[PDB]
Amino acid sequence: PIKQIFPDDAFAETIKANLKKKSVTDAVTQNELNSIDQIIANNSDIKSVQGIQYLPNVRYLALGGNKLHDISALKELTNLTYLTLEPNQLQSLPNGVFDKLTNLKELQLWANQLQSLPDGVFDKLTNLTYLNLAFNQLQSLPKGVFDKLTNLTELDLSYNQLQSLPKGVFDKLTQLKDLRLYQNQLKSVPDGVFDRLTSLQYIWLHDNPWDCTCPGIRYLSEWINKHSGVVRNSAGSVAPDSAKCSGSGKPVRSIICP
Amino acid sequence: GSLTSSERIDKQIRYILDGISALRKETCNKSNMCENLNLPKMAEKDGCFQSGFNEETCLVKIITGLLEFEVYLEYLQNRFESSEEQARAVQMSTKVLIQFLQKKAKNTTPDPTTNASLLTKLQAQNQWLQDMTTHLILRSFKEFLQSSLRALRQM
Repeated sequence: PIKQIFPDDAFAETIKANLKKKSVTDAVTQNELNSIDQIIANNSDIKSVQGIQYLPNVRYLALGGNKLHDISALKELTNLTYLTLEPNQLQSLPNGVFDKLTNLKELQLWANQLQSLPDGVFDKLTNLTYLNLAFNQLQSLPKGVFDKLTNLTELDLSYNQLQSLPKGVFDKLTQLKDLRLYQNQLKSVPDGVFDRLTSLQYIWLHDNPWDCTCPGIRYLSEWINKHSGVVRNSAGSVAPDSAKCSGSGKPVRSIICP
Repeated sequence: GSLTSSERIDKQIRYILDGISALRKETCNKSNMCENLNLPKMAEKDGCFQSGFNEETCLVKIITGLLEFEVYLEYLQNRFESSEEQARAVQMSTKVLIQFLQKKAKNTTPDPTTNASLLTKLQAQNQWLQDMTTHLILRSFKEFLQSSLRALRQM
């Protein structure tokens, strides 16, 4: 019966509802299990997804909530294409969680009590077109963190506490069109940081306390002037002036160095 | 994706709700107001409840109300001292939100001029009124989001 296969109480209700069953004590066929390809269970009371490994064809998964820590059983869903993972209280990603999930296109990972991303964590996800690591409370990114993600067209790093970016962080992302850095603590970026992004259509830089002392601000200031169309406001509209210096409130791109 | 986009909106609303809750705390810590304005409200006719559900008319209403809340959100700037970064974040994340809802849709804005003078009219009032306006914005923007959240979860 379902409750045997899926020992977590809330995860058993998710599956029961997913299959149109009458109780968590109902038996399930090999057909029913074989044919679930989408599970929707964000903001749930699930603590463990043990049993999920009996659901080989899940392509679409949304999973998350206050009580969740045990996601070890995700590792062998080699068909997972779209994954949204929100373990509110979780502190450590299990060693190599994403290593066998190479068909992943879209990954949203919102795990705010985690604070540090382990290096290598995204190295096997070469088919990612879209990565969202908003709402974590990241103070820094590890070096090389996005390097294998050659196929990314959308990357969202907003609502973090990023104080600086690693030199070269976006250097391998030549297909990137959309890059979100708003609502962090950027004082600056490294010289060259956007130079390789020749496909960039949209960037958002507003709601960072930028430091506008010369000569440091030079690169960013000139960058914003020379891609005045890419730079967008919160309403998605063109707004080169949305990037603003702390204290003073001047537009970053209004700063000209000797 | 569809599940990706929908998760991403769910998430954005929840972040705004947390914020509102912060401003709430800070405000009725002064007013004790937690128990005319014509603030956007969900009615059964809008298609957002489980009895009378309709994706298309619900979604139009969500987006129209949010766009009407904006001037009330502008009112909210600098009426908060310990929770001001949030006051600002709430204003700014509502914009992002409206932008996500527009990509989701198929087919009506407020006039800036009414809004410029409605805003000076609210800012002109006495301190008790000022706080009473705040508690009602917060309260009704909250109920509005919650209602929007439950319905989007079924679209």
